[PDB]
Amino acid sequence: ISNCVADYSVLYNSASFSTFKCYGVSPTKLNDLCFTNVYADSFVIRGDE
Amino acid sequence: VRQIAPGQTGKIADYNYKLPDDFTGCVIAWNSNNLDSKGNYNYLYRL
Repeated sequence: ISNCVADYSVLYNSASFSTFKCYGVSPTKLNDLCFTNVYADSFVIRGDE
Repeated sequence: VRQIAPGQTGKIADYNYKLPDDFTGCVIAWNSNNLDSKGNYNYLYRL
């Protein structure tokens, strides 16, 4: 992901999701920062895993 | 049910019901599908 305007609040407010955990950052601050070397991983696993 | 906690995002916690950070008290939950089912359209929330 590169050279763009990201609006994470749509993602975390409009919850289609069951897990949303951020790690070295808080979800509230994500619309205030700028980012470097953004990447997205994606796969499918079992529910217990 | 995740969002009823101190310091948490979502839009239950952001648009509907917000706990403070210095919260003293308890939070109790239990599922109620036998009493809250059919097609039930009597439970609104804000978007």
